[PDB]
Amino acid sequence: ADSDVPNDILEEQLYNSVVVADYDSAVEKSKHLYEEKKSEVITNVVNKLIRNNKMNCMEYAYQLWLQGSKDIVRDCFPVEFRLIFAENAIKLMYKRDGLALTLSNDVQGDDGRPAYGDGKDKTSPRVSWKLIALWENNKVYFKILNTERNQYLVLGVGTNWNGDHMAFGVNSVDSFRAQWYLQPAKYDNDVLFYIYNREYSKALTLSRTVEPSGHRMAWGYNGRVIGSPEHYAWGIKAF
Repeated sequence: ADSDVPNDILEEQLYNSVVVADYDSAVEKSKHLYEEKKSEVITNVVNKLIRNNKMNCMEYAYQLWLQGSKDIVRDCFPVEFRLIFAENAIKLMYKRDGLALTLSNDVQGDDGRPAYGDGKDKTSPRVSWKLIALWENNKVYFKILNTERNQYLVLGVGTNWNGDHMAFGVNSVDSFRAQWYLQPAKYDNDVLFYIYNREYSKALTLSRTVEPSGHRMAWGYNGRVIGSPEHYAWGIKAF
């Protein structure tokens, strides 16, 4: 009888449940709350996780999605979380510039197609991406597939003077350089995500330098990103 527990208390223990990464328990309490009509408990927990930039939010959503609770992700989480986990075509839009992430037309080096924010285009099939979930080591990571080119996003192994790594599309996952993790954030009314490389733990960002073409190169950033989602974070929209 969850009716007999204050709502504030129900929020807290689900939230604690997620933050300590106890996912069977969070999924179990969630299935029960939803059942008894208490969905706002869940929605409040989700908003708290997003505001506090809680990485465990992603594991939470993904577990809900795998464990027969697609209904919960759909109802208590912003539409982004359904696009991620249903693996729908998305666009990745960099909050600071409003630029859409894409791969270059021309294959440069073994490196594959340099990635960058497109100075103009937010509509062509070049800008469509898929995020493909995997569970390992009690965490959730994603491969980021560019759908037109069928190439995966990665951080090159070399650095520039500042320790930043270029981002490219390549044909092959051999390594953690092709896998990423997400941290949710709230800006204005947006749900935004910091997007981190699994090998280097650096955030995917767009350079401040505009190319002669109007494009800005995509890098893994050597420096602090958190606390600045309008500079470092990505919004996710349906393609």
